[PDB]
Amino acid sequence: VDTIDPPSHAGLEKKAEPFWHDNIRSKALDSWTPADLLAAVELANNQLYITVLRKDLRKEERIRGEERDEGLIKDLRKQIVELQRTILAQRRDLQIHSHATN
Amino acid sequence: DTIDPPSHAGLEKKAEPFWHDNIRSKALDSWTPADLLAAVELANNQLYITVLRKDLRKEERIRGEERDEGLIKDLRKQIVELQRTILAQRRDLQIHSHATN
Amino acid sequence: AAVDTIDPPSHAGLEKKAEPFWHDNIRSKALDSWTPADLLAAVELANNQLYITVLRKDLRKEERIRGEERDEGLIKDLRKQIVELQRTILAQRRDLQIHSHATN
Amino acid sequence: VDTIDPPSHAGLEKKAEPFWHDNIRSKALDSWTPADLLAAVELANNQLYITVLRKDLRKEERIRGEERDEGLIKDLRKQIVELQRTILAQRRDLQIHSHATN
Amino acid sequence: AAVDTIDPPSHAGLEKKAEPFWHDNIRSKALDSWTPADLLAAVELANNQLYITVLRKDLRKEERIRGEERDEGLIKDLRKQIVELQRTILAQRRDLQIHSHATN
Amino acid sequence: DTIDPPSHAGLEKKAEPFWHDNIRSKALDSWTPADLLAAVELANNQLYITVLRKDLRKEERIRGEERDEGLIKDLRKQIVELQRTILAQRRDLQIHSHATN
Amino acid sequence: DTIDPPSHAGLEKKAEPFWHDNIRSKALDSWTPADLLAAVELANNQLYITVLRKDLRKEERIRGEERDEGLIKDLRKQIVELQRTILAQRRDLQIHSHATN
Amino acid sequence: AAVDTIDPPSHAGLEKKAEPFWHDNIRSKALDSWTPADLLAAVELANNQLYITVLRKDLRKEERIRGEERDEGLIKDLRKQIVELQRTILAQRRDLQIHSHATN
Amino acid sequence: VDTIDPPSHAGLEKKAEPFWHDNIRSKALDSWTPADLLAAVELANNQLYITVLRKDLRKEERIRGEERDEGLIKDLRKQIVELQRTILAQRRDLQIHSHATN
Repeated sequence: VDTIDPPSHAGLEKKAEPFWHDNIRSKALDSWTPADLLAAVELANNQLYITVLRKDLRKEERIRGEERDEGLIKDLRKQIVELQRTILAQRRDLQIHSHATN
Repeated sequence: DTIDPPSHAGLEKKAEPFWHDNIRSKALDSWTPADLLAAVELANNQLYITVLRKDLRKEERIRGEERDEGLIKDLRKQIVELQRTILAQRRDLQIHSHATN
Repeated sequence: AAVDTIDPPSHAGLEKKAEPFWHDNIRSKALDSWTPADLLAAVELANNQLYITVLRKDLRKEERIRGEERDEGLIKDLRKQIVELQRTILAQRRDLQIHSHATN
Repeated sequence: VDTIDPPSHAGLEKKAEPFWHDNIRSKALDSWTPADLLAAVELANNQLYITVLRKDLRKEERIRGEERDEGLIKDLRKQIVELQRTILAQRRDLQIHSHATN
Repeated sequence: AAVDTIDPPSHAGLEKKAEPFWHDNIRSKALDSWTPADLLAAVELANNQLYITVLRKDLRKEERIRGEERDEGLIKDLRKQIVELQRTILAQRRDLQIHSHATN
Repeated sequence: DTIDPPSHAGLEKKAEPFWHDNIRSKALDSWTPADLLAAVELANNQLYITVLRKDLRKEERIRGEERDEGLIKDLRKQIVELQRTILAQRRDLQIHSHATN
Repeated sequence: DTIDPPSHAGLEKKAEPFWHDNIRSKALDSWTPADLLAAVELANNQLYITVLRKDLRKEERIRGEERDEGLIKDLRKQIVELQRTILAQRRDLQIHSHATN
Repeated sequence: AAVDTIDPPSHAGLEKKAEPFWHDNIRSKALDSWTPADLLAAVELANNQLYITVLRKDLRKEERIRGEERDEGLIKDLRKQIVELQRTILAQRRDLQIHSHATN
Repeated sequence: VDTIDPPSHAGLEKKAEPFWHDNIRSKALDSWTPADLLAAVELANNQLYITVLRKDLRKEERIRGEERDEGLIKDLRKQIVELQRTILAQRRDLQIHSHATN
């Protein structure tokens, strides 16, 4: 009663569900249009994905010597920053950035 | 409660549920023919993210010599670029939240 | 022209298959607000909208190819070309005042 | 009586003339300064040139097999987009974009 | 949580050593103005602030190396990564309304 | 009805008709010495587009082994960059249409 | 008349005089804990410019075969990027001049 | 200085041939509105305006060369350097409030 | 009495001192915060450094034949432009750009 189910067609990853519900609960339930719900799937999927990439990054950072892959480490660092910046834009698009909600 | 997509614009069949969600997010009488064309591309992009994510997750499950790090990197970026484009497409159609709330 | 539209300027080279896109755009603001300059710009808008469908067909063909003949570089380039067309179209809509903010 | 001749020194291509006159007729004749007329030559030349590049592109796209030039196709696609974006800026500079005229 | 802060959302994966950064940020606007969405965003802010200190340690280690084993490329990349994190953090602060313009 | 260009700025001789067109597009008394320097570069750029287009068209007429696709690509871009610069130069001088209309 | 830096943020010891100068440039009661974290990075960057300039000047004094033009170029750019970042960091903290004057 | 201008600051290194550019710029806003900081900035503006003429001379020389000694790369680089100077000069004018919007 | 000493820790280069004092004298002495003084060191250092790089550039430009280094010439030209653009931002940050002072 205090949230909204994700649209099935949009492919919310199951592990993104706790992120999804946090975002839905950050503005009035009646202000979520069907279009907004589609966009919110991608926000939640991105927030989940940062945690996945950070795990990969930390794994690669623990490797020392010949098998260490500096290129992959560099790429993962950048991918995380790009996701973070995208998420800020996604929040603003949904009016769940702080300026709107606070 | 909705509008049929313009045939010439080539809405992908699996993009239909995305299409209808977007059409239902502003008043039916505010959809111009130009807007309907733009909305086909929005829906096609929203569908396509799901397609590229499926490809990405497949590549991520591959371990060892056949794993393709370059392809993984390229797919990650393609998804981000689609997402950013979709935000612009929503604003162009006035179905971003600032307009509809 | 039909009484609810405008013919495209011949010199601008509207593609035949772009015609249904053209008419959709023309019909999205008042007929009397289309200047001759705007009509030139609208040809390029319609041509771009058509061209996305053409590139998507090429892309889907390339995506169905598996094994040695698959061309990952071409697939990457087509994905980007479609996004660049889409973004250009948004600017072209705004330039013509047929984006939603203007019309709705 | 309803248009203006292009400045000879500016090098309007002859096939760009129908584009030129369309643009001149899109704001009041008395609002065309000599500076604007120079700028309008380049607008018209660019609008013509898109049609030229599209013809080249379509020619290259019809070629299949060993002689197909994917690099040239990619370059022409980008050149057309860059011209289109430039033309939007050129229209705004001349106040013949729709916001000004409509 | 302590009565002047908020627990981080477990699913977001706040790093243990990011906790003191987390609490500093939470305590920089009213507790009741933290939406669940904001709390997710704040995890990434805190994780980034921690990560700068980690990268700076790696950088300083590489800078102490002289001769054949010195890796100028890695040093260059780490310098840039730190600047990119710093710039991202400024955007993350503004998104949360904990930049100075909002709070002061 | 016009102003002589500052000699030190090196207005190209064939840029003169461009120069005078620009000078005549705002009040003569509003041309500061600084503006006159900037206007030399505007006129020189407007002339130079015509020069580069002549080179480009020459290269485009060449077919076969001597055709230089790289040079053609570079000239196309140089022209676009000049055009975009000219728009900025017009705005800097307040001879863009928004100012003069 | 000042505030201690948060230990977890890793203010470099030689950055301390920079830190205190920045803290003293707006009211003490307007420094939130979040601002104090951001100010550590500002001070660390201000210190680091001096470090990179020392390295740059050392490389510039080298003549002949051991001179490293690539390193010189990279250091020049790193300094400019730090400087630009610092301007953004000042604005974020409202210690740029527009805010404090 | 002549009574309608200001001497350049010696430490800033105004090029001798940049002097006529310098004086044109100084004379484009009130003498009393030139701060010492502005005078430093104006040295760089004048030096850039002079330098365009220098680069254009080099470019025209290279453009007259035909055959094996022609250096297309250098020609390309000089064209871009001139455009970058021109764009920088517009920003330098605005920074000094001697762009037309300010003065006219 | 009409200027301010630079903060020692900030590493103002000695040859940048005349630039420093010119900038300090371009707004009211009481409006220079300690933070502004740090920033002003980097402004002055950059203004000095343009003169240094121009000297290097002119030296390289006088070299003809096999020893001429076109890459270095290109890099120095760009470095000067980047410094100049940075200085404009540094002036605005300190409110000693003309819009603020005039």
